[PDB]
Amino acid sequence: MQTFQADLAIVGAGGAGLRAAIAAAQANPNAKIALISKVYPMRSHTVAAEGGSAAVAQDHDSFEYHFHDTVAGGDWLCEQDVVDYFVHHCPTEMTQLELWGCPWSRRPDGSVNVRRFGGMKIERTWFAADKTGFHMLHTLFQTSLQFPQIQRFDEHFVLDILVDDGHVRGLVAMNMMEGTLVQIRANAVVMATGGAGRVYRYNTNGGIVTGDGMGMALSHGVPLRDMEFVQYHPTGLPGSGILMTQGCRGEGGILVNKNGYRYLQDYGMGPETPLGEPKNKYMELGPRDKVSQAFWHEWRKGNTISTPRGDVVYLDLRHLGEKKLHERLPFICELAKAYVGVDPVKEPIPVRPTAHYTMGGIETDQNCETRIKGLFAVGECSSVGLHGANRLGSNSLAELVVFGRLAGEQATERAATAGNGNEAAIEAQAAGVEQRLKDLVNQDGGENWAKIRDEMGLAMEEGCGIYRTPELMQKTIDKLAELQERFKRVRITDTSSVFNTDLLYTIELGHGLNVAECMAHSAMARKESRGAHQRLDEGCTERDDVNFLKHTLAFRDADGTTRLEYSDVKITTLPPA
Amino acid sequence: AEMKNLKIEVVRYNPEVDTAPHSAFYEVPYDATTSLLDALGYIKDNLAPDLSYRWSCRMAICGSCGMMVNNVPKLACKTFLRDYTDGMKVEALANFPIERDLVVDMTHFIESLEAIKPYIIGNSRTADQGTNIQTPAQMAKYHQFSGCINCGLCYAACPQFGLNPEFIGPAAITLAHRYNEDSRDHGKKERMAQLNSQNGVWSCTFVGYCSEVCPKHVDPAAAIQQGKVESSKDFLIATLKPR
Amino acid sequence: TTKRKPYVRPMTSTWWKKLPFYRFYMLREGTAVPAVWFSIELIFGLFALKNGPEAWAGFVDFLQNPVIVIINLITLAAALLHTKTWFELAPKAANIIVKDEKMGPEPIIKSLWAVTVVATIVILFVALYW
Amino acid sequence: MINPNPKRSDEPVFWGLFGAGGMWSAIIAPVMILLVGILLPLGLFPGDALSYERVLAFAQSFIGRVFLFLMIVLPLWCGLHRMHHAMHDLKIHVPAGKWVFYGLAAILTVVTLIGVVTI
Ligand SMILES: Cc1cc2nc3c(=O)[nH]c(=O)nc-3n(C[C@H](O)[C@H](O)[C@H](O)COP(=O)(O)OP(=O)(O)OC[C@H]3O[C@@H](n4cnc5c(N)ncnc54)[C@H](O)[C@@H]3O)c2cc1C
Ligand code: SF4
Ligand code: F3S
Ligand code: FES
Repeated sequence: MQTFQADLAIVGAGGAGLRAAIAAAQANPNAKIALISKVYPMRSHTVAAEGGSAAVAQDHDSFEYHFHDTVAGGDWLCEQDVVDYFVHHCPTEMTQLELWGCPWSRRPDGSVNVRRFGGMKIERTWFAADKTGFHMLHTLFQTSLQFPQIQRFDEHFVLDILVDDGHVRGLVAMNMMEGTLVQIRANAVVMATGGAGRVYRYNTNGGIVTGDGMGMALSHGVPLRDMEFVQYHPTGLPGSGILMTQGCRGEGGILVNKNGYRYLQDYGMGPETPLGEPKNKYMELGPRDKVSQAFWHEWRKGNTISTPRGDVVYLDLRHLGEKKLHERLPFICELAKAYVGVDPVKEPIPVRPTAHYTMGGIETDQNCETRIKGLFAVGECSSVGLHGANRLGSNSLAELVVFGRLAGEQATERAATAGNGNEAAIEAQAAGVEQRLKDLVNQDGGENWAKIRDEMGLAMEEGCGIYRTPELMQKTIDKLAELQERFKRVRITDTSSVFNTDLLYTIELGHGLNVAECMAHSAMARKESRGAHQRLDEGCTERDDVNFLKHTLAFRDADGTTRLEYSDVKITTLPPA
Repeated sequence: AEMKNLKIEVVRYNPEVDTAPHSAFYEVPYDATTSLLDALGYIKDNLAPDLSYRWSCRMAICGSCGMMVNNVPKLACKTFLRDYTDGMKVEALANFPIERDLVVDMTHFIESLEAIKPYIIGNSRTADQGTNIQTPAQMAKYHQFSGCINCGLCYAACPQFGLNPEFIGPAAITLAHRYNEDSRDHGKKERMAQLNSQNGVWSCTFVGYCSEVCPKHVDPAAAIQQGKVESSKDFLIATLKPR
Repeated sequence: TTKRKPYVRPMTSTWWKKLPFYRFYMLREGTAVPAVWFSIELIFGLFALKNGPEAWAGFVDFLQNPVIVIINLITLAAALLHTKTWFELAPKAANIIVKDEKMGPEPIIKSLWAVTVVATIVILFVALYW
Repeated sequence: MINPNPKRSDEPVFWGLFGAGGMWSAIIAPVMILLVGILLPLGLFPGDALSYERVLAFAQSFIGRVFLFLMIVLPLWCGLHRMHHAMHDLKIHVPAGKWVFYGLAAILTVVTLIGVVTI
């Protein structure tokens, strides 16, 4: 194994990872930052966004309002000091992104415009178009090119990290094109591997969002906090799971069942608002969870339209006019026309809820540091305590640059004052990763990894859906344990070395199984209803701040079992009520 | 019901066994919603596990999908089997070296894009002063050219690049123009060097296939022409200076 | 050592024969043949014109070959293609903004073809009516 | 790696000429080919508009001389430029191709110049 020297190494070229590389470069102009990703940085999942990034801007807005919408939206499971830091640092990072060339849409006077997302009362979401995550990822990356401190390792699959005496010392990754392993030494490692929505059969995520960094963090005792809160976005295409942006409803679109009845008024979201004026908080602009759950109820009432790709409801957008449909939203119209064969000017779009965002992630303090000294986690793959039981719309993007910058500067600090460690132990850990890989390659049994992935997606979609019951959740737990036993009988029949996607996808499946078990157990033990976690059995259909005002921590020990602990939630100025 | 089956021909290549690429034939069930990316998923799941390829976002925005469909450069996630009932041949993206199956050596693309210095240069404004002032008018000068997803279809479309591998290429040029026409940038002279090269704007003969195959409608050829204009201005100005 | 063996596909001299778009491009460049042919003829008739009515009459007899009339008809055809594709491609080198939107190419194309028709008319008028 | 300090090209010169030429032949060439290649050697013109006397009279006029020089020379630089690049497009190797095609262009430009100062 060849070895590279780096001050700090980042695992993930997403918005969090790129912003962290930039902040760490600007912090230490003499550092050698090893930025790693299994795809070229412009291929990270962040490109796929259409919503926007939250940042307080309007004069009639305040950091108190953003703080309040975040805490309340999270059902008081947010670390409130972290939320305070976040809302106080959003305008500096969105402004800084504007300075780096990000083409935020403009008011006719030259300032940056904002629109309403996540149900906030005061609009504060900056946007480029319906192409915001695209322009922000490409802006961060193209700005990252100008910093020579950032040695990139594009298309490098980070296999494991190296831990000895409670401090991180580097990581072992595979040169994907070459099929050869590489050691990277660094007294600071930042995890920015993105969420893990690919464990669901139907999701809005890219193929690379397999949550590998989370599983790597599990392998070394770090706990995964609040994994039960999987956020479903509503309106999404069937079969594919491709997002229909909330802007569709934000322009006047309606949700209808099989009877043409705007069903949302029957679930506390009434009265019905006219086709003319859409009102925030009402009808199709109501709370996200209540709209998804409303789909579940309409499915129980048999009011859903049966379709081969699955049961759906209809997003009717006809009442906008030719010019507003074809000309104003180009990417969304092209999307619908392409993937469901429907012209939004002529016909209504078939949509249904879909797995979207991973509120959970690696446990981190207020400076994005985990229980291992020198190891950091930022982005969707982390859990700084900003989202709690439910993340607010357009907040994750702002988290990427704010906490990306923070994680960069802090990682520089920790790498500066690390001291040295036992070399024989570290080389022993690297040799251990090498041997573990050899073991996975020589493993035989004849089981197909793909059917295990499919059955895992079905298990997660069934037991851990919008609504959840103890019988089906226990069923998903037992099914995940069964698939865990079947993963040891998998045989990787592709023995090639140049871009062997077989092996890599298999490893991704392993990480996915571990993380999924953490999710299902974290939910089965949380006997209450909070945010995206919604149960139906007696005694758990409401919010319990007396017994469950606490974070679910999920450990995975060496014996393959998923244990749970609970931590307390930091309150500052907004107590739960 | 019963789904129809389509015979897809894929250009495989294993650099450890094969001397030269070769076709393989796979029957794939499909409907009115089956994309080529989905088809590749099925083939690698049930027919040949050693088929490698690049992909991610599943909705044509990331840009790793690039491949050839009947000698037409397309994104595999924006190509649907319903339109190919009479034969379908999938080769790796054209005018690039084939590393494995449908994966190519994207190195030169990366190198060119880095070489045109794609970032804001010469601005001293700091975050504590607020954002720059830019009108929708000032944005429209370059907005279209920013939606480039670095997918590389245009490099498979341009024939001048297939003849000249040192051609920095349509996408790199278009990005450089995007930063030259940004009202917030003052670093045009830093990229004029690569632009005026014979490997720069002066290697395009205006074939125009790039803008045609562009899945994000960037229109890179127009950026190449405006770049020839700016390069001619630069030439004359550099001539009228004596010494 | 690397187990990579990157395969480079060759690009023949017949790359354009495949796709019709390429064929159209190569034709569009192939218009250069009859245009320079026509300028050669223009030199022919110039020096035949200054060499007296004798040489001039010999030149006009050359134009009546009639295979030369065939070639000149093809010359007019190719030159018309050249006007078409030229007016199509020329507006892309302009970055014009009309009220927050990048305009063209239809107005420019209409203007160019208008100027061309005006030219053709004025030329036939001066050349034939007087 | 790409050259960090590449050689600026002289192309902007020929691309310039090839421009103005192509524009010229775009707007003026078709009617000229109709006049000279079709209408004249077929007698399809009223009276003696295309006879030797009137033609020569137009030629020895100043405007006739200039229009003739442009009508000959501009399409020459244009088309010859296109041929130089088409050589490359066809992978036909031509020694001193630059000097060949553009040299012929300047040759016929001097020739046309000697013709428009009247022989
Ligand atoms: C359609 C859509 C729209 C959205 N819109 C919004 C919005 O408007 N506002 C908002 O706030 N949020 C939005 N989100 C959510 C939010 O943007 C995402 O959580 C965000 O993309 C998270 O990105 P990230 O920085 O965590 O890294 P990601 O973008 O998830 O990328 C993960 C990175 O980790 C790397 N990586 C992963 N595994 C490995 C490995 N094993 N080895 C090496 N590298 C690895 C990848 O290469 C990549 O660089 C949206 C999400 C979707 C799907
Ligand atoms: S412009 Fe179209 S083709 Fe050229 S790179 Fe961006 S996406 Fe690929
Ligand atoms: S097709 Fe090729 S020649 Fe230039 S205009 Fe486009 S890069
Ligand atoms: S799959 Fe990401 S762009 Fe087609």
